[PDB]
Amino acid sequence: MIIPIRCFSCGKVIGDKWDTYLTLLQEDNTEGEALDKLGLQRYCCRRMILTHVDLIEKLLCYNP
Amino acid sequence: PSKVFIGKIPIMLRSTFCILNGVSDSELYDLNECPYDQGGYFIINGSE
Repeated sequence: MIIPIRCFSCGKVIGDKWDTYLTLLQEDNTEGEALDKLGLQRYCCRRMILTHVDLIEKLLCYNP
Repeated sequence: PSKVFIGKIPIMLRSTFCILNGVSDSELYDLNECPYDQGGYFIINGSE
């Protein structure tokens, strides 16, 4: 459910860096490589936005 | 004839004669279901 915020290995904040991420791999014709434009030189955490599942859009639609 | 009732038969979720079958994803949620369920099971006495 939603980006982890703070990568698992370092501290590099990733809560901020997704509302902007998704607006490239599906909205700018840049590669998975494009995240490099977000200051992701380390492995590391950058496999954080990448290996992530958006499990809330598909959970939020159960309205009580 | 007579159309009389003869006991009850437990249905298997997501079948040709189930309550869902041809229901679109967007409408499975409304019912508190999960578009990933693939049926296969019975819910007799409340448990799969």
